[PDB]
Order: sequence, then structure tokens, then C-alpha cells
Amino acid sequence: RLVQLSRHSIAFPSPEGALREPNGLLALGGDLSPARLLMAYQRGIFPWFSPGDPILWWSPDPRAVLWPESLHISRSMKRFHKRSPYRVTMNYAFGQVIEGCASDREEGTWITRGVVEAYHRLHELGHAHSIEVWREDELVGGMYGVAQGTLFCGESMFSRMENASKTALLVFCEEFIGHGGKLIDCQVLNDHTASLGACEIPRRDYLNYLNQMRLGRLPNNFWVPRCLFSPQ
Ligand SMILES: COc1ccc(C[C@H](N)C(=O)N[C@H]2[C@@H](O)[C@H](n3cnc4c(N(C)C)ncnc43)O[C@@H]2CO)cc1
Repeated sequence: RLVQLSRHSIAFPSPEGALREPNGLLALGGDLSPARLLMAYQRGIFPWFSPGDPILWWSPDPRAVLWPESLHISRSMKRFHKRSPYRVTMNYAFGQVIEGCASDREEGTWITRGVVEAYHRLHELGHAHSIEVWREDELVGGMYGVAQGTLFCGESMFSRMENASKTALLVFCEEFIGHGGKLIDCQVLNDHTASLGACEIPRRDYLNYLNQMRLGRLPNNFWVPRCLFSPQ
């Protein structure tokens, strides 16, 4: 049971054979090369592990997910946004966002130099993207993830100013839906993400969605770096 990946192949074991507790633990080892990483997202698997541990790959059951249209926005958040003090941009500073998440210290601590360089390559190659939230000239939050057709896999987010990451997601969902976005993978569910409207569906359901959506498509220029929302 369980399995060590080899530097030779880039193949992964079927997600369904993953462990029950720790939920999702499927395999360890391998590397974080673009090819293997990309392969993992294709198969509905993601790497996650603390510093000093060998690479760990997961595919939990259920799976956290967020339907873009079901994003919950408090009435005070709408009030806030209507007169928002933030500027949201896309792919303006991926390196700064991932670094921001990597400092969140509650658990951005798993984002080691190696993981950071790993998703940097995916960003250069055009698979990973980031949404930045600015307060005047300072980056006060954001989120990044691996795009996959009409599905988007959230990796992490951070906030240095009140409601920052909320608007990051708010603005993202609008843009996302408006252009054919269909689902947001939230990996593992937690309090913040759950209050935002995230929910859990069966691993096999998420996997199906994955297969139907990875084939989808968004405008050929959806991810080019641009501003999505400007303050007043
Ligand atoms: C569309 O825009 C976005 C962008 C980013 C996200 C990240 C989302 N907060 C999220 O998945 N937040 C999660 C994950 O990034 C990551 N994580 C993932 N798996 C685990 C795990 N195990 C499998 C044991 N243990 C601990 N942490 C894990 O930790 C965070 C909270 O615990 C969501 C949407």
C-alpha cells in the first residue's frame, strides 16, 4: 500500500487507493518538476508537506471545493467593496504573492524555497497564476494557484490588511464566472474557506469534474497580466 514515486517515471498511482487517515495521503518522493507537478494536478493530486519531510502527495476524500457563484459575501463586505480601498490585479507579481503566503506562518511554512521555485516554473510556463490585492502602492494580500481548463486549483492566499484576501477572491470569482470559469478546487476545507462558501464533495465527484473541466477553455488571453478592479 502507499507508494514511492521514482525519478524515472512521472506516473502516479490511482487516487482512490489513498489513505483514509491521514486523509488523502497517496505517495511520497519524486520531485517538483513542471512535468510531474502538472501531471499530478491532471490526476487530481497535489503535493503538501512540512520542511524536512520528503515530498508528500495527496488526494483527500471528500475534497474542498467552491462553486464560483456560491461565494458568500456578507452585507458589510458588499458595503466595503462598493467603496473599496483596494486595487486587484492578475499576474502582476506572482513571486511576491507566493512569498506572501509563504510567510503567513500559521502554515505557509510548508512553502519552502523548493516549493516556491517549483510553482515559479509553472508560472513562467503559464500554468500557475496569481491575483494581487493592492492598497495604494503596497501589496496587502493575494492568492495563487494552478489553472486547469475551466477549473482553478487554489493553492494558497494571504492577507496583510482587513478584507484584502476576501476582495481578491470576490473580484476573481466575478472575472472567472464571467469568462466560463466553472469550479475552484480548495483542496482541504478549513474555517476561513468554509465561511466563504466552500464545501466538500466526494473525491470521485471532484475527479469527474476535473476530467470534464481540464478539457474546457477560457478566453485565450484570460490570464495575461492586467488590472481586474480599480478603487475610487
Ligand atoms: C481561487 O483562489 C484560491 C486561492 C487559494 C486558495 C487556498 C486555500 N486557502 C487552501 O486550499 N488552503 C489550504 C491548503 O492550501 C493547505 N493544505 C492542503 N492540504 C493540507 C493538509 N493535509 C492534506 C493534511 N494539511 C494542512 N494544510 C493543507 O493549507 C491551507 C489551509 O490549511 C483557495 C482559493
